[PDB]
Amino acid sequence: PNRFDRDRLFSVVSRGVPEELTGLLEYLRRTSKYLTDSAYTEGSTGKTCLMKAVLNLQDGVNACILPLLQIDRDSGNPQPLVNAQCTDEFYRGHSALHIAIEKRSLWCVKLLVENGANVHIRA
Repeated sequence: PNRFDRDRLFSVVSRGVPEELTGLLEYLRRTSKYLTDSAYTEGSTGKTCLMKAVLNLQDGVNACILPLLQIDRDSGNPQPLVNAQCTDEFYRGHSALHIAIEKRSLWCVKLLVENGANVHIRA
């Protein structure tokens, strides 16, 4: 079950159970891959798993938000998903903090900004 795909993680963060996230650490190091490079993001737009978790909050809460960032932090690229933005012409520059604000979620904004989220990234 170490092997992971785009749609699997998309569904996992959609459901909102954090226990199923376990196992990503081994896979992210067996292939020497990072969550931003080519791991889990839609090719058409550039939309990543974090936003997929943030586009659906069950009554304004998602447990899966809590671990995943340090899942990036321990073994991630210099960009901590704040500089990872969609490459869709209609939707360029729109980062996860923008979803967090527009979803009217103050907690997500708190977590992102205290986890190193640049604010000068114009969408």
